[PDB]
Amino acid sequence: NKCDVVVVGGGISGMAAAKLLHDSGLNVVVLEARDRVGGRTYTLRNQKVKYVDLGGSYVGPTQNRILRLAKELGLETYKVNEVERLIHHVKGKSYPFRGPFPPVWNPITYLDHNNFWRTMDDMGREIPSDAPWKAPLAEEWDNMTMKELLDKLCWTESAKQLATLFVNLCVTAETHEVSALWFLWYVKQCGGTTRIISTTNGGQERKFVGGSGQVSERIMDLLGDRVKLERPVIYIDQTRENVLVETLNHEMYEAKYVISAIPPTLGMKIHFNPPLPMMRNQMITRVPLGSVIKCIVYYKEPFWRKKDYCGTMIIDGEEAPVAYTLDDTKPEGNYAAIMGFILAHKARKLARLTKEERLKKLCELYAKVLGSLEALEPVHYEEKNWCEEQYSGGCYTTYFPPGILTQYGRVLRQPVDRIYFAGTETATHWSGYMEGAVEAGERAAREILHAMGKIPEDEIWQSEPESVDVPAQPITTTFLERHLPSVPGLLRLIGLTTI
Amino acid sequence: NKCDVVVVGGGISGMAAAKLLHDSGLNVVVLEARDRVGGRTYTLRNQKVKYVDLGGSYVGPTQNRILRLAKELGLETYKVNEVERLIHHVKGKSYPFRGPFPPVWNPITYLDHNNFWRTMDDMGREIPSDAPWKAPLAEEWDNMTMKELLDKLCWTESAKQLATLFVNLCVTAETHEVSALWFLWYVKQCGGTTRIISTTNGGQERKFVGGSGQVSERIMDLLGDRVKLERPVIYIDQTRENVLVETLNHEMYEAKYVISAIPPTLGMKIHFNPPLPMMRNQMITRVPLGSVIKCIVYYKEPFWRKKDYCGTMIIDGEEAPVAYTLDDTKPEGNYAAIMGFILAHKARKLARLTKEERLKKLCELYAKVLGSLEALEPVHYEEKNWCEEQYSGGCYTTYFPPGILTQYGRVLRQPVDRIYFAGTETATHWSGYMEGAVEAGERAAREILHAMGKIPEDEIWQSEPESVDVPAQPITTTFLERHLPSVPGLLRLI
Ligand SMILES: *[C]C1=C([C])[C]=C2C(=[C]1)N([C][C]([O])[C]([O])[C]([O])[C]OP([O])(=O)OP([O])(=O)O[C][C]1O[C](N3[C]=NC4=C3N=[C]N=C4[N])[C]([O])[C]1[O])C1=NC(=O)[N]C(=O)C1=N2[C]/[C]=[C]/N1[C][C][C](/[C]=[C]/C2=[C][C]=C(C(F)(F)F)[C]=[C]2)[C][C]1
Ligand SMILES: *[C]C1=C([C])[C]=C2C(=[C]1)N([C][C]([O])[C]([O])[C]([O])[C]OP([O])(=O)OP([O])(=O)O[C][C]1O[C](N3[C]=NC4=C3N=[C]N=C4[N])[C]([O])[C]1[O])C1=NC(=O)[N]C(=O)C1=N2[C]/[C]=[C]/N1[C][C][C](/[C]=[C]/C2=[C][C]=C(C(F)(F)F)[C]=[C]2)[C][C]1
Repeated sequence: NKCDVVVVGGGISGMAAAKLLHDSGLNVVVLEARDRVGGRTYTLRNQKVKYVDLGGSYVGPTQNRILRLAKELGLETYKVNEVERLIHHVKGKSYPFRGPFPPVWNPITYLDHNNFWRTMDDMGREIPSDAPWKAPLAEEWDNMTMKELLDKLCWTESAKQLATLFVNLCVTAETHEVSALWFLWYVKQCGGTTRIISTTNGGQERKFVGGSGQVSERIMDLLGDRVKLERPVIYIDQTRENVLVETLNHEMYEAKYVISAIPPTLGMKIHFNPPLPMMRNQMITRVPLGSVIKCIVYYKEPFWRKKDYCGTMIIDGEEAPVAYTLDDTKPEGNYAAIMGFILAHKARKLARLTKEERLKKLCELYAKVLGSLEALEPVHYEEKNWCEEQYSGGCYTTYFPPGILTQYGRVLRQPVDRIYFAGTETATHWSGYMEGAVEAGERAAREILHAMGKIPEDEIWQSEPESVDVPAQPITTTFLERHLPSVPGLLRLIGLTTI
Repeated sequence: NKCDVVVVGGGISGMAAAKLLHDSGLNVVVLEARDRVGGRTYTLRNQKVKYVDLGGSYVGPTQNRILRLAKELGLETYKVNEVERLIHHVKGKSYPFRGPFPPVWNPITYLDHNNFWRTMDDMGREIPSDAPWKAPLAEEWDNMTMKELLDKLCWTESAKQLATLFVNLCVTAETHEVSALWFLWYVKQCGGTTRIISTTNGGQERKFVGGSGQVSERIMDLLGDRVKLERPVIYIDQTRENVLVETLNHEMYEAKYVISAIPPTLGMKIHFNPPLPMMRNQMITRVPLGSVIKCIVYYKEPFWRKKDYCGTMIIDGEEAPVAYTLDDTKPEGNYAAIMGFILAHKARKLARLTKEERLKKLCELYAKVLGSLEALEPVHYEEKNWCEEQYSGGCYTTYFPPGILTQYGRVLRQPVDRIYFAGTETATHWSGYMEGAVEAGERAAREILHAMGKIPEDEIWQSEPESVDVPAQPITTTFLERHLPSVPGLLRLI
């Protein structure tokens, strides 16, 4: 079975790579482990839900590559409901609000909160998107956990608790599990704190009509029989003139080049000849994925809207199974639903329960948070625990524990002879997202076009025109946000005055 | 290819498991990925060295299982040279000493050092060897790195730098990479700080005559054609009556049970049907091995002994490629040599050099520390970088980053249907060592004997009589060591 390029993995990244190469007139094969394409995207269809995303779902302004690819495939977006009030639930009580950040009134707490978000972005600006290990304090920042950074930075428990939730929710891991440098990089390369946490004008603004799984499905339709399902790759041999790729089901593929479009650690499932170089050999043992269960509770009507709640709940407490929800009602206003994430250690703990037991705990939580008995009357439930997936390893993405990004980060997308590396983890803008998957797949594909002498080197990395359908409002700060003192800043001001 | 038990991996753990099952009358097969047995042990033979251990080498008192297995296979030990003085090289000067711990003279630094070692053992006494996640403060300790703990505990740079060397040397990882709970467990389950760092009466007392690779080689000799070399396992299927195990070279093996005797993370190289349970699926992505280059420089004579130095060097600071050495001279006094470890980030950095460039750096360091121009005239050099091994992942062993041991530790030896788990990482005494490899292999084998109805549950875990050849002496402390205050302790008194 001979071709120009074998693509290992049929997620968005591998499918985007294969489509680009196909369009450029090369012969490509996609080898996919599962009986389906889409990977960490999966759209379930049945009569009770019509369609529902159980994996990656949201897209927003500045994610121009996924929007362009989706639009070319004939897909459309709609806006996630944020008409009514958001809810912050903390210490057993709900506080409705507007705007992206839960507000605080206590003046000291206000300064601490303001300084926390500001400092995340300040540190971010020191970190190159394409080379985080080149930050001036890369080593110092990489040698501490996010827990350690929050302990230093947050002078109030209020700010520390919200910051903790921010980390758990954005990277499906505990603050003590992840590198501070890596987390700060991750946020900055999404455009900063406001962009990453926002619905309106941020990452959660929109979803695809009919589900995100259609992106991979529609590319498979374009590629025809070039996509091979239930072909897990077990062996890559680069000792001869052409690369040999072998699958579990006893097939051999021969190619000039290979794109690895799988999560970095899942490279461990492949035996390499010759052995990988030392730094990659070790890197792929050091980069786990996070832990999450995505849960959707269906209701007769979006009853929360009648109480002037949009369906967004930011829920702080150890007893709460879910820390974040969004309205998942269809744009037509039917199949009323609340989507919630069970995160990090809670995914581990609550996976021990039955599906029926998890549904009951979510409804009881939502009833309390929304002050609504109607939340106790679900009509349907769907969920997906991504921790159990052999060919994902977790969700949403790969996290770096302390010390790893500075020692091993440079080899993430370094070619190994005729193997090139795609997958969202290798992106420099919205790495961890569907957007980053498209950036990495197309970049890897063009690395091979360059190696073949079909394009000049300056065309490997390509800028993306802004979407005309999803324009990006700039991120702005106020004078007060920029110049109000931190808590230690204020204490320094007090000590000075009184002298 | 039908048998009773397939053992995946022909390291010491897999070989110990296979031998026990074979001796009890079961039909075993060992599937080994490499063209050799031994795994993280490897003995090279050539005329220049006679033999040299390039992997695991040292054994000592309280490691009774590896000593008993080796004795049964016809091996003998000899004592690592510790007759003359040890050296601590501090801020560019050598300070000779005797006894296991580098001493200190400044009274404040003395209290801080004393408190650091004492506190490691105090904390270890609250950590169960067989269940570190059941420590009273398991979450608190697991959620900190060793770097954070040392930052709290060490009031002097002196103590912090020696404690950092201790971590780097013992677990081939940086203090910021590893869980405090995991590291404290690791030390405790080797018998404490004195036992783990000591040559005389500790882990480094002895080596095997002819090399540690003989343990795995001589078990392979017993088992004959039951050991299959260059058979990397790619696929395990437990859907049917018997377990099916497939190798990369297209062979299929059928058995009633399987022993996985490979480092935990290397489970990722196997495709499982049905999929592994969630907790193991994620665990095996969270447990890396450390980074080390083991380096042996040969000389015409053990010239250091003439200056009343034994060859042990403890070398502080960033600039030194090697933080620790031992005399590697043969018991007969010939093939004179110094063994050194290049640790953690330095293994990563110095791997970019040539073999000749590393030799030069080592020789110049040793000349400075030993105070002898003779160190600049090596006659031979051997090294091994364990970071490059596909079927090890690193050395010496698996380390646990912050948060992982409490969340996933319970799954390490939990059977998955008819797969049982061996490997040194699953031991409860000298886990990470050749001793733990034997303990785990034999325990996993006896779990299968019990599942088969051949032994009672109370015989799965078996005690080991003390070696007559390598008896252990008690670890002792002084009244002052036990009762002198810490630095903050002394400050509260003031
Ligand atoms: C899973 C998931 C989930 C659940 C979710 C999500 C996700 C996920 N995400 C991500 C995505 O999905 C990703 O990135 C992608 O998809 C990726 O792609 P790629 O790279 O392509 O990869 P994959 O898919 O994996 O593919 C691969 C493939 O391959 C294969 N294999 C393997 N192995 C093998 C193979 N083959 C062959 N052979 C071999 N050996 C497989 O099978 C596959 O197929 C996402 N994304 C996006 O975009 N979106 C979304 O949505 C998502 N998701 C999520 C998210 C979430 N979040 C967001 C953010 C938010 C926040 C908010 C806030 C915060 C804070 C606050 C305060 F309060 F504090 F302020 C507020 C708010 C949250 C949520
Ligand atoms: C590598 C190494 C080195 C370099 C070294 C060492 C070691 C290592 N070690 C460890 C040992 O070796 C181990 O543990 C063992 O060996 C293990 O075993 P096992 O478990 O059995 O495992 P392995 O071997 O890995 O095997 C496995 C097998 O499998 C196979 N595979 C895979 N995959 C697969 C397979 N097959 C089939 N299929 C598939 N898929 C493979 O291939 C294999 O074969 C050790 N150990 C002992 O015991 N000893 C020794 O010596 C050792 N080594 C080291 C050591 C070091 N050290 C010690 C300690 C000391 C310290 C001292 C001090 C401190 C401190 C101080 C102050 F100053 F601070 F005070 C002083 C002093 C040093 C170091």
